[PDB]
Amino acid sequence: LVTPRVLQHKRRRIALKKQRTKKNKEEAAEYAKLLAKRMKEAKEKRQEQIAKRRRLSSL
Amino acid sequence: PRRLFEGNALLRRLVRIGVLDEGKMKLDYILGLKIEDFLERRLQTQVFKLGLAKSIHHARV
Amino acid sequence: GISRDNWHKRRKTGGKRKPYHKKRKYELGRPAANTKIGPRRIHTVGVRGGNKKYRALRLDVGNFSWGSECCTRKTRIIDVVYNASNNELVRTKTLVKNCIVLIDSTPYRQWYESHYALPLGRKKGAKLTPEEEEILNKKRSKKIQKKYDERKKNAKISSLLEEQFQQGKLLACIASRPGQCGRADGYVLEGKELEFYLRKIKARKG
Amino acid sequence: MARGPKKHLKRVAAPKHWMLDKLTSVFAPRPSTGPHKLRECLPLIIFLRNKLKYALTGDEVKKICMQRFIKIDGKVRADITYPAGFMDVISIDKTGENFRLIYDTKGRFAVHRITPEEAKYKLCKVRKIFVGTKGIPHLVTHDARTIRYPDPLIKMNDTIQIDLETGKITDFIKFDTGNLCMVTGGANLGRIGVITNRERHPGSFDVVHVKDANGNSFATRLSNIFVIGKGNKPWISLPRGKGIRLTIAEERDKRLAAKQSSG
RNA sequence: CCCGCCCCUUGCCUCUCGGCGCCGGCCCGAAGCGUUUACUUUGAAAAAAU
RNA sequence: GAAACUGCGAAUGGCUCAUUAAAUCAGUUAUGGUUCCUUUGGUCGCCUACUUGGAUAACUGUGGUAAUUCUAGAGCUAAUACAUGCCGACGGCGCUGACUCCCUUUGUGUGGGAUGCGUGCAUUUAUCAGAUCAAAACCAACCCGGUCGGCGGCUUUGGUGACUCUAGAUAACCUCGGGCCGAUCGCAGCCCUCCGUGGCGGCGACGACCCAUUCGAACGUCUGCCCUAUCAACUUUCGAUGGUAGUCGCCGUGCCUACCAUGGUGACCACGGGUGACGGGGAAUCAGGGUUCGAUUCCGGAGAGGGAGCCUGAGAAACGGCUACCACAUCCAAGGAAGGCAGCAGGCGCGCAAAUUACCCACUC
Repeated sequence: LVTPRVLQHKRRRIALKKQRTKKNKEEAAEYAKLLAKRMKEAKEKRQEQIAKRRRLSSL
Repeated sequence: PRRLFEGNALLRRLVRIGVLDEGKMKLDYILGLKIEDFLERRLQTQVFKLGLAKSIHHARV
Repeated sequence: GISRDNWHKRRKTGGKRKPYHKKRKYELGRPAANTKIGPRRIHTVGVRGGNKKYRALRLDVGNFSWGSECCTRKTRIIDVVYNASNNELVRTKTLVKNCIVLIDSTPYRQWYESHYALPLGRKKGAKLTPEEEEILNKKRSKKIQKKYDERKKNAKISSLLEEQFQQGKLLACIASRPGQCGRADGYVLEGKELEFYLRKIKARKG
Repeated sequence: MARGPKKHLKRVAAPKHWMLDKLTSVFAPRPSTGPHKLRECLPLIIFLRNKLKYALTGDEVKKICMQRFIKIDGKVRADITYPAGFMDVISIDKTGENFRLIYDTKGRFAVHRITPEEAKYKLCKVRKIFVGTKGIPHLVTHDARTIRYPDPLIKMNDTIQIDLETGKITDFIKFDTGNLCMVTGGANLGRIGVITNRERHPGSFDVVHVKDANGNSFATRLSNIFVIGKGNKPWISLPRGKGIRLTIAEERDKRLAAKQSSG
């Protein structure tokens, strides 16, 4: 038999499920920002190789 | 390190009971120790020597 | 009951060793599945650490594949023909890993016809006329040429397959242990493998 | 007896650095299963009645834990044989005190009280990097926490500062020569010194030299090294003696020099 | 009885990638090892009680 | 709040030293060849849902046997026992292409497109990728800087000494009747185009899937052992050694089977026999070198009268679990029933030879 106490637990059951999905969103968002920032460094390595060839030649 | 640390603390203990002088205090003087010096430090001997008794036989009692 | 001990049997010098302990329960042995062809009968056996091992008796279907052109369809498993492990199993129609079996060969034709828009070898030209020519030519026209042209200058299909295809038989190789998995699965033969097992078959029997 | 796992632990095979006696009975506490290795643990009850002497019997410690004044890493634990180990913070909030578990120079877990400010984080070694499903990376630490989405430039034998409440590391060190290290395993224990050199072999272990600022060189296996902060710059408050480690001759000399054994 | 010198001196190079230099150019640490063992010397590594 | 269902444990401890000579065991190494209750940390949205289905115990009442912690028949009623199964959020992704639209007849350059099918993880199979070394010259089709003959500039998950690793892509498979994705419970609050509903929030408790971790477990490497030659050759289809494929098992492996090869070990002591031999940490004596002992408090192993088989469980070939034989021995209304002190005491017997049928969970766990 359903009482008010029962119904709260069923609302809280789904609130947590939704919250869990919301957290996996924000974490991956921030990680993508951070990941894409470094991959500066990737660019830098490529740049460095090109630069090295030119520099070596420079006489 | 074994010879230093051991010898120092050995000789310290021989000096602490006073069967050995600190005018000696070398490991060679350990071997100059003998039976009678121990027996002198016994309580019954020191009762007799520095307190009231009439014989050594009194002092033990 | 039946053991799997390593502490029975000799050592290198021909010496013997003797027990010191009774059989432990991490040494185990439960007799072979001996699965055949027939309707699915499965028994579930609980094993060590928990876990379930399905043992299948009387399989009839396996998911074979033709990975050259990457189609894999569910097909019936007709009979065993060659088993390199033992000869006796072939006579008694018993199925184990690395048998050579026969299949229906049906969905592969349907797949070919629909994708390359060209028929297979046929008995006669009146075979396809009532049905199987009304899906082999279609109202699309609208990729009569645009699609079909690259299917008209690729694909040969190998000879040794095609002569069998007409009979409705193809030679495939069981890959999976049925007694542990609970499933039969495999791949269909091609190339030099298919030449090899043909010769073994032809040597031994007709 | 070997039809399953054992549950008793004796006193006379107990890990020796908990400083137990032997005229109390046969058993000793036994660490229960948890994040730290059994040998490397200090069970809870040994900190609370065989060190600081709040309690006097084991039943008394159970009566403390039940009222939940104890925390470990900001969460509440309530066992009497919780297996806390190196780099955790205990927090009694009914005294306003915070402890840290760190190695003495004689290789045993000391009492190292600390500011509440320091007690909001701990130093965690990286041990494994593991790509899970759907291209997500992971860390794994010696306190066995799985922190998802680490930035990629952190490698193993590095160390990371973890915020007890939220995970999500604040800083990290990248393992190299000229970084300040503590020893955590091996026959050397609690010694502090800069890395100085490393050595690599193909399989079958490898070793890592260490040198301190008092001019002593010693070495230890790779997997007993732990980083504590940048070269000559600890990011933790260290217990007295500073990991230098004296010999016994010099240590004797100090006590008879101040002529002090009470105060 | 730690650097070097007569010919040798921790035998060589080759170099190339990531630091140190000095004024593009040049120099020297780390990388393969000295035919193999034993032997000897140092480290690492080891349950407690006794 | 007795009882009873349900959950968890009884696989720890305790005791003995019979078997056991490369076995056990000790030091050292390996799982990239594997399993793991539990803890800790992550993982937890492709005519019923205001909550689905029907029985069992205690209980009530009636009984049977010489006799048991036996059990029958009848009448009730539960669930985190037992058995079912929807909601929510799929605004996505891929492949067919009814077709349709624009410009160069076409081709091609183009843009859209209904109708369908597929579309989380776990499972099994197949296939693909898992890329970065050292530079240019012209001809054919071509982007951009830029032109009405071509010049300069691009394409790449993570990790180990090493993995057929990890993750990714594609095509399917599905354990059904035997993978997952909550019909569970206790503390304490709110807000309502508003009158107890519709909305939503805290603090817990419980359960479950996978990965990691902890506690281990199991196999494997190298080296180490008491006496005997009045024990010198032994081992093989009743597998001995190896090869190829399979079966079985948690996995590796002649562990097992088929087919095939003809090896393996030894005077550096094999093989066989003996042991008042459990192994080691140790103990007694001793100048140096040794000799003898180790049943017995720690660690490892083996076993519960002798043998064999097996249920339950994450874990047992369990014996204060079960089933049978053999050896013992008890009760009985003679029809049947029941048993295993090398657990603590205690008794008999054996002997040269060994304690109280005591008190108590306060300490230690």
